[PDB]
Amino acid sequence: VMGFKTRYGIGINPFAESAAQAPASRIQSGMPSILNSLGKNAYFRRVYVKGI
Amino acid sequence: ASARGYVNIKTFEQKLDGNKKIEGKEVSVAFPLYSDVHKISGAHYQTFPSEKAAYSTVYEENQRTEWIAANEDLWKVTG
Amino acid sequence: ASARGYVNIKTFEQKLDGNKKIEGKEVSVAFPLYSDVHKISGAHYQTFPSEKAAYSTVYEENQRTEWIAANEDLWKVTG
Amino acid sequence: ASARGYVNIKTFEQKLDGNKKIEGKEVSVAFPLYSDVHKISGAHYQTFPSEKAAYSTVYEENQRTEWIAANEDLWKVTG
Amino acid sequence: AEIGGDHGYNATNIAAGQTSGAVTQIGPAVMGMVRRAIPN
Amino acid sequence: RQTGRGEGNFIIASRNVVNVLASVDTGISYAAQGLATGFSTDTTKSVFAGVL
Repeated sequence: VMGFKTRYGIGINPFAESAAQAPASRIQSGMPSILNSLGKNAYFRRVYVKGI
Repeated sequence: ASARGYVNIKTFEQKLDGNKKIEGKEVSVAFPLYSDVHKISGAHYQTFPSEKAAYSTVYEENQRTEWIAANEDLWKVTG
Repeated sequence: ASARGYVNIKTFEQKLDGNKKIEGKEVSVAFPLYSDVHKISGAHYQTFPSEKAAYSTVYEENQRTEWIAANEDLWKVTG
Repeated sequence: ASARGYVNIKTFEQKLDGNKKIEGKEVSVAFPLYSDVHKISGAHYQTFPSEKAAYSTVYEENQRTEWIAANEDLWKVTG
Repeated sequence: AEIGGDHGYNATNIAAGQTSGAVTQIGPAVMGMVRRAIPN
Repeated sequence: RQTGRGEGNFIIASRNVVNVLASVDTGISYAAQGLATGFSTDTTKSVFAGVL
């Protein structure tokens, strides 16, 4: 037998949502989900294209 | 219980005008709730930490806005 | 809720003796409670973390000893 | 008694198929008898020595073949 | 009144660095580890 | 026995106890006592009386 194992973790820039004046709960998870990153990260803007 | 303790807040009754007063109030706020949001400053109050709520009115962590409204209400002036 | 998430534990039915068994059980234990006491080893089981209890039987922080007894009960052999 | 001690054998009941099981059994075998014959290998069992038979069923040395048959029987599958 | 606040005198709150006031803490440093002694 | 680390190394005691300790021969010897000399029995000069 054989195989591989790995561990990493990812996360949110603390100011990424940009709209908030302040975060809730004072200590929050930085792991992306529905409530903290979806459609909200100020560092990235996605535009669809058509007609090409 | 919050199991993180409580913040015990007492508001001391004060006179604003003839027949206008801000009543005293006693509330306990789950530690993480108080920590999350509060507008108590300049209010004529006193506060201490405890392992269990010191007061009959308690805002458990799962309140957020019931608490915010309750904290804004510390400024309400009545008869 | 536990306000810190849960450890979700599932056991599988075990054929221990003639017409005797350890029934599979599904429990959810407040994370810090699980952390304090967990005898689940050698239980023919499976676990995972969650935000909300994944199961109908949940042991919250204030249960302490109901949980310890419930944990021990995971190996009870019945009819 | 065997006057040389006994080997105590516990066979753990196991399920084989729909309505098929090998029944659990507890036997004590005179040390020299056990030493002469033991078909207890791969049997789902555990053993220990003792100064006196640990179980109600004992195979004294002067039985010889009762025990040999008793060993084949530790594999018998019943309803 | 930038009140830093305090901990809840609750072991979890301390460990997590959570304050009742303005500033969140890194955590309670370390004071080392005590290992149980081996008998002779 | 209970700490698993070691035997008592210090004593905190009232003035009367120290006055007794300071006035007894603490080594292995015949019954003996006299004026206190072994430890300071004073609290004005210090709070450290001496080593028993």
